[PDB]
Amino acid sequence: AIQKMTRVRVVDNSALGNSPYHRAPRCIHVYKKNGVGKVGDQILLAIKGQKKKALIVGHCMPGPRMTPRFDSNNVVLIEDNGNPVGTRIKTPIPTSLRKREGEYSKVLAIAQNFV
Amino acid sequence: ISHGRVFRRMGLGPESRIHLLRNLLTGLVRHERIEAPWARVDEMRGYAEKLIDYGKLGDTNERAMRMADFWLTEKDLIPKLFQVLAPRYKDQTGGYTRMLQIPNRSLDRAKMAVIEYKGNCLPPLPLPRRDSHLTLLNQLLQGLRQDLRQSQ
Amino acid sequence: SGTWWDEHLSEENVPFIKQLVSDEDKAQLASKLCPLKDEPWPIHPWEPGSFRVGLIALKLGMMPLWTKDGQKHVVTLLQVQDCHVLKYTSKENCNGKMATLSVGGKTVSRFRKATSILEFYRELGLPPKQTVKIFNITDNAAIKPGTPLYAAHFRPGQYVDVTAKTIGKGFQGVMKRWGFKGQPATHGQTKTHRRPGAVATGDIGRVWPGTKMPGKMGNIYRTEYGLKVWRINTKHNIIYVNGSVPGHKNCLVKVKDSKLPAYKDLGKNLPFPTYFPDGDEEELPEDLYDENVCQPGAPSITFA
Amino acid sequence: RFLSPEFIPRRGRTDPLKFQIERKDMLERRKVLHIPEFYVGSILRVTTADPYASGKISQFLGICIQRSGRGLGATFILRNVIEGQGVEICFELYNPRVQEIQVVKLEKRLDDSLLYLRDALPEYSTFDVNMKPVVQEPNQKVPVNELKVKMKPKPWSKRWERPNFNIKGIRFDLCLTEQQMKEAQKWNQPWLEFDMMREYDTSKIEAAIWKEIEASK
Amino acid sequence: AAPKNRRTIEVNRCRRRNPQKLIKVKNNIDVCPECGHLKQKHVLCAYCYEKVCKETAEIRRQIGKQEGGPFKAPTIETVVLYTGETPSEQDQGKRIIERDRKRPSWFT
RNA sequence: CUGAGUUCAGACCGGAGUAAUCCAGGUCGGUUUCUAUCUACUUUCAAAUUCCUCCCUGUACGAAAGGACAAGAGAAAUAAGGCCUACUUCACAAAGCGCCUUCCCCCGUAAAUGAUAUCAUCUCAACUUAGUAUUAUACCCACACCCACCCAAGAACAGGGUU
RNA sequence: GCUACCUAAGAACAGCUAAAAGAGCACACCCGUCUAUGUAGCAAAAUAGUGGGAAGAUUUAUAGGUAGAGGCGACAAACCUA
Ligand SMILES: [Mg+2]
Ligand SMILES: [Mg+2]
Ligand SMILES: [Mg+2]
Ligand SMILES: [Mg+2]
Ligand SMILES: [Mg+2]
Ligand SMILES: [Mg+2]
Ligand SMILES: [Mg+2]
Ligand SMILES: [Mg+2]
Ligand SMILES: [Mg+2]
Ligand SMILES: [Mg+2]
Ligand SMILES: [Mg+2]
Ligand SMILES: [Mg+2]
Ligand SMILES: [Mg+2]
Ligand SMILES: [Mg+2]
Ligand SMILES: [Mg+2]
Ligand SMILES: [Mg+2]
Ligand SMILES: [Zn+2]
Repeated sequence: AIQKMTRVRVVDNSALGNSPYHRAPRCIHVYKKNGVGKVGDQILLAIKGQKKKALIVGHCMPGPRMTPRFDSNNVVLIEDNGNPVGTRIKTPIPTSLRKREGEYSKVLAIAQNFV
Repeated sequence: ISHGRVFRRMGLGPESRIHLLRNLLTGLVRHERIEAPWARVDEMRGYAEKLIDYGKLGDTNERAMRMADFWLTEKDLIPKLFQVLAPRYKDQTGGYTRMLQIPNRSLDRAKMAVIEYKGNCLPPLPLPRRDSHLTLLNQLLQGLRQDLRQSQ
Repeated sequence: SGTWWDEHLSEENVPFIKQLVSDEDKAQLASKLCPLKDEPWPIHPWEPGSFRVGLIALKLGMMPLWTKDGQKHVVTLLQVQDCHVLKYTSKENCNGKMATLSVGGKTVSRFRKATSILEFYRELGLPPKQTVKIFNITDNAAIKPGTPLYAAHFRPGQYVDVTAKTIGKGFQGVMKRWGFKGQPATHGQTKTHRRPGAVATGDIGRVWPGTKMPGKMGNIYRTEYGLKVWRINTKHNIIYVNGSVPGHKNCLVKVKDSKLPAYKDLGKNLPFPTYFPDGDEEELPEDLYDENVCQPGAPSITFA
Repeated sequence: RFLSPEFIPRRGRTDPLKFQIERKDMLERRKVLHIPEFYVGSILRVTTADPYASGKISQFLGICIQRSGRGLGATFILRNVIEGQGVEICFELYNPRVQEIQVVKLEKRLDDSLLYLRDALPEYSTFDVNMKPVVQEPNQKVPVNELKVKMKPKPWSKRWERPNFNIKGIRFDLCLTEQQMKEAQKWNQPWLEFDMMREYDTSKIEAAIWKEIEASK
Repeated sequence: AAPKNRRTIEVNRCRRRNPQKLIKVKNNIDVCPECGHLKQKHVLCAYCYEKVCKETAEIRRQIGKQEGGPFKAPTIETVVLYTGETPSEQDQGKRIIERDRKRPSWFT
């Protein structure tokens, strides 16, 4: 569960995510009617003094049984149009995204590992 | 809500509850018959049977010894448990204690109960007894029982 | 003076009486196993608009169930225990819209029942039952009293409504009873944490009827609508119903067909009056499954 | 003789028949899919079909860290560090999508729960995905790994130093001071051990389970 | 929050003479067959129990006398013998308690 | 229940005043207690809304750009009512962060036939359809002893079980 | 005999760091920052936690002095038997 003002780990090849900064990227907003964000939920970050859209790919909070649980809250940066900012995802990505409603094909394509 | 809560809240808290029950149990092992408030007696009863079971488990057993050492504050009672109480009940698998309600306490009008270990040396309690077989109702039913067994 | 059954009985008479009454109950139950062999009430074919009798079941508990698509559904187990039709009332006699069947479930002690109830059951020739519930039926769905009811009355794929008394939470405050937000912990808030705020408005010098206030919650009848029957166990008389039914485990629930307009006329394939095992046409297996249900003993499912 | 944890019911007011029904169902599933003997210390590889893909086969290897739940719904969490990222998956034993369960290494740790591995160094939670299984001889007691794990700095997911957790598999000496030890000991509850009405004797129960299991076979 | 008005004796009588407030008659009372004093059913007869307790106290006084000081609980069974009684085969190897009075009828 | 202001007992700044002191100016600090007598009320219940995605369909429409409505399907969020198989807080149980269920319409107008006013005219003309009208159905419903004991019932009382 | 100040002759201040002090941490002791409790209370000002000081312009026992048009005051119109 990712809410407003949740510190977040960017799992991406993108320069914006990986570049050193004094503060960790923080969730500005969750694009869901309830504030709570899960896997496949688009969020808005404060990263490097700019507002940027991101997609959640795993989190610490437990979910359904067979679904994986990650030790860190993991996001992938996306532009307003919907394409990913970064080229590659090294961190393993759950396969539950495929069936979920939304634009997940781009992210799965650039992903290398699935858990 | 207290659905499926099996232990009473007594004393000054959980530890105090254990200590209160321990004292009642020590009293019971020594005296073989104890007057106390009904609820406290009812709470202690379970522990009384469990203690006899650990007594049966053996003198040599270290686990049973540790339990006996805890529950019996007076140490002289620990031999008694292993060598007197446990051999007494070797035949039966349970029902070591007998609990009966007693007229309310004078001072505070508390519901009271007597608890004893069965087969004690002490004078027998005025236990409630079911009606004699020779009563009118019992005679009629004995007639019925006879008729049924004759039918078969 | 107050009297109970075994007050005046001897030491040896108590076990004898217990045995005698238990055996009579067993005999009476066993007597009613063949309703069709006894003179039945006429059996009519199912018609649109017709409503059949339901059952009284005991809530055993819950277990998971899986489907071929891979989705997990939790189910509640309802065991049918000594469920008999007790009474029939005509529409004119009931002074109501429909004919009624009183149906009882879960046999109980004769010693703990009132004389009136005991007399009624004596006339029936059945041991007394814990709960009696009334089912509104059409005339063509009438069943002779004394007729046993079984879990196979319901069939997988059918939707049912379940009614029971909810778990009683006793006297509860507004937060647990009505989900009131309460007041903050710190920043003052002297004695206001869980209290109801403003109960009413200033202008009205009173409190409206039916305002949400602290009181007794639970221990009232509620109905769960549109629960799917996933599985029947004919041997133990178990109904597997989708999701959760009201009440604690080992309580008695009233199970009837769904009243929801979607499932209005889906009673075509169901046994109309009831299921009669003594009929013995196509003897049902131990377990009846829905098509989607992953049966135990089936091979591991692959999503192809 | 090893009995699977789920077979033994938690105490309550549940009708015994409910357990009988659930047990028979469990036993049919066991006939189809062999569920091997494993403990919390044990390393397992689970083969599963995923509904999200078109019947593709997924293997996941990791150390079991928790066995919980009873009956058909029984689960086990197994944990592994995959390319820097620590992942736990909670597998249902009687889920029909579970193709195969393999015990790569069979062992017990000092503690019944290994949730403290979350706060331990990553090395203890990292296992090779392609490790070959080690076979135990038919007649031998299951080995116990007396491994004490080193820990990360003090802020932890749970206060493991507290006696309620009763953790015997952490080098507490390294990461904690004696002051912190005595602070933790204030929560001791010494009486709790000797409370003999809280004890649940699963002797007769297990015997009845075993009768039903041998009947099923 | 203070009363706005004095409550009358009429209203007060209605409150305090309500059946709810009244003492309920007890139907548990029966004659104890042993002594003839009244006992509540479900409860041990007060008189009979007092008698038993008096005797128990006397025996306990004797037990304490024979033991001598604290922490002297015997590791053998105990038996109580009155005047004109000798230990039996069963009573042999048991602690003997001597009483100066005769056997009670109820004591067996 | 609680900020601030009126608003002050202490203090300073700017201005006024011989001063004491003042400001209709600014800033810091600063105590309202209540055991409910009466009225009223304390599970009316059994009817849920909405968004998004897909189909239609990339259709009708339009020169293109763009881009529907009905009907249907799937996913959610909230609300109301429940529940504990799992997960999580925990452990004979209570909970949510978990799971389950959720049913009718609204009336403004759009039209036929047809007089006053032999055409026409939807009619505070008689009238005819959309129009649905009073929704309805669901739930509840038998009553020992009121020793005692137990309880998933409960403040007490009451209720369920004791074969 | 409270309190403000003074006079006479007294008493108290663990432990640790310190070139060594109206120094620091910190007991006892003195005070009363903030919160909660209490509000006919344990109490006509308290309790619990948290705080400020704690070799000194320190704290404190005893006896004496200053008296209302007045005393006394590190001025708060403070204190001078609620
Ligand atoms: Mg209780
Ligand atoms: Mg108390
Ligand atoms: Mg709150
Ligand atoms: Mg408070
Ligand atoms: Mg206050
Ligand atoms: Mg946490
Ligand atoms: Mg302040
Ligand atoms: Mg009753
Ligand atoms: Mg001097
Ligand atoms: Mg010093
Ligand atoms: Mg200093
Ligand atoms: Mg200092
Ligand atoms: Mg001064
Ligand atoms: Mg001044
Ligand atoms: Mg002033
Ligand atoms: Mg004065
Ligand atoms: Zn008597």
